Amino acid sequence: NRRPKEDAFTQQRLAAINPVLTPRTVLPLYLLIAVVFVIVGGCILAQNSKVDEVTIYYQDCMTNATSSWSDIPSEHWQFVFHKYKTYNTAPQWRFVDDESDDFTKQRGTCQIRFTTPSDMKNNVYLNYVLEKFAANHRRYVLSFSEDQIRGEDASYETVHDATGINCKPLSKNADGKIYYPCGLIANSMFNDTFPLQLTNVGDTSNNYSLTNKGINWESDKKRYKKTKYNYTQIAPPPYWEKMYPDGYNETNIPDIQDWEEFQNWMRPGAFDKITKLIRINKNDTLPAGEYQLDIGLHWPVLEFNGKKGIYLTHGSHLGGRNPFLGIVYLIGGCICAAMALILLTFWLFGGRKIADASSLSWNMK
Amino acid sequence: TFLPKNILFQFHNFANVYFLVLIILGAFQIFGVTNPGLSAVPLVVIVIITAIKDAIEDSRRTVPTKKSRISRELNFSVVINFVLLFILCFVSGIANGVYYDKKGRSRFSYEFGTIAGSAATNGFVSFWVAVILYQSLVPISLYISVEIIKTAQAAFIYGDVLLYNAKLDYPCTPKSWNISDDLGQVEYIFSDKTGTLTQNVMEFKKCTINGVSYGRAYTEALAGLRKRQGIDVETEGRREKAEIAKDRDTMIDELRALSGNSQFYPEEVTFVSKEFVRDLKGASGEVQQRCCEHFMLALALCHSVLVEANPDNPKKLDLKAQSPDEAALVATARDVGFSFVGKTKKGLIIEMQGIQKEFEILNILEFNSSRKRMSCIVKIPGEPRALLICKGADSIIYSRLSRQSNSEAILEKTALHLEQYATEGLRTLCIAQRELSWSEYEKWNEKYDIAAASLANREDELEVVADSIERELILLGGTAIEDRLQDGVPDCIELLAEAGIKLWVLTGDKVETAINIGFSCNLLNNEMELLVIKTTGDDVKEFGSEPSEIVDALLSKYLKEYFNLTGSEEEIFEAKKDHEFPKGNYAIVIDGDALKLALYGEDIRRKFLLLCKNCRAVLCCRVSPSQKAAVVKLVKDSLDVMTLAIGDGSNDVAMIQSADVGIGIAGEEGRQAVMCSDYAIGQFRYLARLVLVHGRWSYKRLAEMIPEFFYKNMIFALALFWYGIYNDFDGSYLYEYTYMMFYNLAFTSLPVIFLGILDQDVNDTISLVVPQLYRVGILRKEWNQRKFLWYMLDGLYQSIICFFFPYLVYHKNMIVTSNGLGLDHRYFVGVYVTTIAVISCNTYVLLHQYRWDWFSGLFIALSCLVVFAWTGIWSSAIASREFFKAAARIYGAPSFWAVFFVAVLFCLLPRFTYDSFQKFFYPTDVEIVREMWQHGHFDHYPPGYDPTDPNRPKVTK
Ligand SMILES: *[C@@H]1O[C@H](CO)[C@@H](O[C@@H]2O[C@H](CO)[C@@H](O[C@H]3O[C@H](CO)[C@@H](O)[C@H](O)[C@@H]3O)[C@H](O)[C@H]2NC(C)=O)[C@H](O)[C@H]1NC(C)=O
Ligand SMILES: *[C@@H]1O[C@H](CO)[C@@H](O[C@@H]2O[C@H](CO)[C@@H](O)[C@H](O)[C@H]2NC(C)=O)[C@H](O)[C@H]1NC(C)=O
Ligand SMILES: *[C@@H]1O[C@H](CO)[C@@H](O[C@@H]2O[C@H](CO)[C@@H](O)[C@H](O)[C@H]2NC(C)=O)[C@H](O)[C@H]1NC(C)=O
Ligand SMILES: *[C@@H]1O[C@H](CO)[C@@H](O)[C@H](O)[C@H]1NC(C)=O
Ligand SMILES: *[C@@H]1O[C@H](CO)[C@@H](O)[C@H](O)[C@H]1NC(C)=O
Ligand SMILES: [Mg+2]
Repeated sequence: NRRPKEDAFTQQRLAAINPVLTPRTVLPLYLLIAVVFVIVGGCILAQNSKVDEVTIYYQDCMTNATSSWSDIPSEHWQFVFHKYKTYNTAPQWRFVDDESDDFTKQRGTCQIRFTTPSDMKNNVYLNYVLEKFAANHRRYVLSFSEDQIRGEDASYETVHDATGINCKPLSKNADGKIYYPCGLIANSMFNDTFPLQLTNVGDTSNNYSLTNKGINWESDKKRYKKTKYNYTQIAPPPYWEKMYPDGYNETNIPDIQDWEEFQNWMRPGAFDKITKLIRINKNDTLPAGEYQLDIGLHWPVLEFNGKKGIYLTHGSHLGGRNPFLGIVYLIGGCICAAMALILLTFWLFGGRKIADASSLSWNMK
Repeated sequence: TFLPKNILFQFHNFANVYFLVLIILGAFQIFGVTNPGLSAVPLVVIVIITAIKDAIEDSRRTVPTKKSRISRELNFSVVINFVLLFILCFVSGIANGVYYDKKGRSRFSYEFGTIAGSAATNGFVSFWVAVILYQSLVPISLYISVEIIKTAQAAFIYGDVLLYNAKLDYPCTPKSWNISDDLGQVEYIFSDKTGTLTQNVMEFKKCTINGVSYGRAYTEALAGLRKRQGIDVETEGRREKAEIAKDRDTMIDELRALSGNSQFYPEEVTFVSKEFVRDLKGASGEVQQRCCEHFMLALALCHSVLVEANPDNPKKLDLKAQSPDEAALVATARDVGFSFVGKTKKGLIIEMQGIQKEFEILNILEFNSSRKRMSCIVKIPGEPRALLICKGADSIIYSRLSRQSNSEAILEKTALHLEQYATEGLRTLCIAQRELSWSEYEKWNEKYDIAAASLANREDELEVVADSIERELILLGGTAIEDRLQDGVPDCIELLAEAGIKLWVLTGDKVETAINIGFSCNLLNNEMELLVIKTTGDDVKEFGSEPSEIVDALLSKYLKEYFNLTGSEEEIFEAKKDHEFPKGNYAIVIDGDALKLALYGEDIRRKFLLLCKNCRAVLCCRVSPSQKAAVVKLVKDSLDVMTLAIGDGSNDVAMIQSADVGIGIAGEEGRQAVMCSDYAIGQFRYLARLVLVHGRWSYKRLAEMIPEFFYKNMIFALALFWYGIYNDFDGSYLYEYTYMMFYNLAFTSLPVIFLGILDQDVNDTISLVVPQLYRVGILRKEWNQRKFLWYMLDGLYQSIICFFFPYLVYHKNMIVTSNGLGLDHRYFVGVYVTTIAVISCNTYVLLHQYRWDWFSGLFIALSCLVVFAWTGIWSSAIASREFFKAAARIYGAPSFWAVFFVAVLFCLLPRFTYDSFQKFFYPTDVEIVREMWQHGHFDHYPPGYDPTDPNRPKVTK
């Protein structure tokens, strides 16, 4: 015959619940979410207030800093210490020009002294901070070569005529050599030289030491590899021609696997503010005191009104200091509570009967 | 026959050519920002799916096309969607040009870019890169999703078991798998009577033999007359049917006691005259006995039925006739004890009272639609004579009488019996004999032979000989056959009238018997006015002189008196907008000539349509197929409304094809009304279960499913637009390409498809118990364009949230990790945004589902988990270039989960708060019914409960 198969699925009689939301059921959920979100928001905000930070913008060093120590203008630094809400103690800086270098646009050394009145746990991060550097534009972000990154000796056609991800504008030099790190991304790397330690001004016997081994995810060493090129087929990018004035000979080819500032740079920041770890310390607390940082100015930003700076923190579990998560958890819990109160008011004032057939749209009229 | 036609029919849309342009722009005119080899996966997969599904469609069609109203609204929705996408791309291009205008930036230094004079050129390139950027804002899976949903709904309509009629072995086979939702907005039903509402098997009920009217029965037209008068038809009928059942039992007992019949079967006996079964023996004597036996002999001989052995038992016969009334007559004459068996070379064989006897049929003047009669000359051996027996209409016979050989004493009482039968609602016949002596028969036979020897349209000479010979007749009496309603037709009609559906019954029967059968069917009930447009003499002589103006006057009066408006174009335009069930309980009754003269002229058509806009019930009497098609098209074309037309036969096929939904009533033989239809049900009863349950379901399912889609994709798409603000609308992607393809392929598709397939606001039992829930589908509240606009506004707001919450967690110092390492690549903010958007969309779909069944819940959970698992699986593979460990670095950050949970809360709080405010202080009828269901008001009804089944137990209230 043709009798349709009696089956809980084909007859649309699946096992199910039919949730009708009566105030006795919804209002408890509103109150529950309000309570838990207010608690979590207060916890996040309280745990976040304990986060102290130091931000210093040193892009104005080559012109504002002098040869003798001087206070940093109030526009360039931001201190946030939670034990001392009223601690200005402005930092100082001093410029040490370098007439030997013929790159008059950015050269010398900026020396910054800052006074931290409290410690910095034991895991201290020193990032740099670029502002108004557009690293998210269509052609820029696609301008590298995942064949060179992975270490292949890709020829000019694999490097130039590959698909969407290809270093087109900086594929080749005049002499006929492929740029080893090719593309606008690897070529425009950040160039300031950061110190391997924070000089202690008071007691110069205990210097706070920093490192550059551990500033990038370890897993990234599975994607970057030591090249297999031959030092005769490759030449530095057009902007690395002060670091390699003679080109790549048998020793100076940069191993990009153990070079984590490169690996941090090859991850183009999504937005206009860029914050990349450059120094770390995982062992010692940073005791209160007056410390000195010597940065070697190499990277020009005043051409496009950009900014460069240092950002020193211990951080948190939610990252740096950002009151957004706690603020928004509090607002969410309080909006849930307010709406529960409004619904309960309108219910205890003008609440209809629940299962009243007399209210149906046809039984009414 | 598959590849060319299918690929062309697929690319004949706008979304498909748009995506093909995108493929060609990514591959042939590649600017440098695309993964082309894989960006062609959505197009090719949807093309292959549509090709397979349409191959199955054409295969089902092999072993005209209609489109629902939802489809045209869907076209308008897609147009508005494209308008939004164009506005987005326009703003992207304009802002990128205004940006490239600036003369000092990071690019002149580090990007090796120059000032391309007349920055409009880079603006143009940016417009055409944003056209490809905002892919997901093109609704491309929308049409294949709607097709999958409609096919699944039609498969459910097919495989439903409460629609399969076991007697016919015929489930409700759909012939159009894309109008399920049109089934849910039916506002008018046009139904032929004779074959649809009444089982087209005529049963012999009464007969007036020699002025003695034998027969007792309770007909539905008699019950309707009693109901309209006011007598308690329930008790009246209970008493009458009990009495007649006892009488039938005793009648069969007396019949068995009379004589031994070999071809007697009590199950198909329908003559219920105890008076006849008692008078056949001795009650009136010998003359009435002879009259009855002659009536039976003539009834069992004058026919054209061909008999064959019953497949169950070869001794039983099947009585295969062409017309049902002749079959009924021969069957009742056999069951009374005058059986007819076999058909030899000369005449036929009658078993009378148990003995065989043969006859000699000479000339069968067969039945013709223009002759309205069937005559036959048999040879009676004994010195054989001729017997010319003719069966026809009452007026047909009364026109051909003899000037002397009429009793005029039996004639008056037989005419009274015939009029009483016509009033009680039966089809009457008339039977007349002629005895021909040997000499006169020889003369007439030679004349008939020499007349039939004339070829070249022998029909004319044949009819003139018939006129000359059949002018003198001796009538014996009349018969009466009955057409019973189908099981559950009154219940189905009251259900469809409670639902708010206006019902039209197109009859071929007289006006008064049609009104009686309507009162019996509950089409008309008491406390319901009957606006009659009969063109009888009483109204003719009072209104006018000629028809076609009496009907106009009557329409004007029945308008101006029982409402306050007149027939006008502005009133038509006004009533076009309202769909409310009418109040006042009025009904129309109209004759064939009145319907013709109301369809003739334009102003009269306008008046008739405005009068039938109200008046939930309309009866039309003695109509033609052309008139059926005309009334259906008048109600549909003007007064744009959704119409169903249910029928059988070969005129209701023209009635069916000219209607939004066409339902064919399947007979034991596949018919034209079944074939050239949209659905095909066994009995009219099933129409209730279909139209309500599935209709409504489908309609709601699609309604709520379509804006859902138009919202879900929007979220994702618009997030890219927002990242445009922070990358200067330059065209870099915030999402990975696998994200951008799978958000529509796998991440958010099954939730909305299962919402459209499996959702149920209330189960079928409540759907059939509270039929008024249909009224919303009649009023077109569940699917407007305002609903789609509100869903798109909600999608815009939720996209704002899903982007700017991760952005705001970054914006302060771009450090969101616990170990100070970097997550600032834009693919990682894209993972943030994508996870928030997917979970928000799926929880939105879940909150807007009415019934949380385990299939839908499992697949919503699986869509969310598959987002997480795809991130985890694509990262852990080195083939993801800049996306290497997005999983292990993002899903391990408490910042991620903090933003995730609070952003899902902020996306779902406005809509859930509004839904709560609604369900509390302005609840709809389905919410009130779901509360009454939770409190347990519908616990006594069994799970599968059809209130239109006679073999069902009644409930408390
Ligand atoms: C550190 O990175 C700096 C950022 O790119 C880089 O600056 C670039 O230096 C090159 C030369 O080394 C300049 O190239 C052009 O300089 C002038 C001006 O056009 C021309 O006369 C030269 O022939 C050459 O074409 C780049 O203009 C300059 N980039 C910017 C944005 O100013 C430093 O060189 C790097 N220094 C070290 C020590 O690594
Ligand atoms: C801490 O750092 C300071 C950085 O200057 C070191 O001081 C220098 O020590 C070298 C010895 O090789 C001298 O030649 C320099 O003149 C010193 N510079 C200054 C500014 O004093 C100091 O040695 C470090 N502390 C320890 C314990 O090594
Ligand atoms: C923290 O202590 C660890 C372990 O003592 C230091 O890691 C070693 O550093 C030395 C140089 O100082 C290297 O030669 C070793 O290869 C490192 N080993 C490992 C396993 O990392 C780390 O340098 C110390 N950090 C600071 C800021 O001094
Ligand atoms: C530091 O820069 C500000 C801003 O240009 C300027 O007003 C001020 O004089 C500068 N100070 C020195 C010492 O150059
Ligand atoms: C390799 O190149 C570097 C470039 O700075 C140079 O200092 C070094 O002496 C070179 N080595 C040899 C062996 O030439
Ligand atoms: Mg019919």
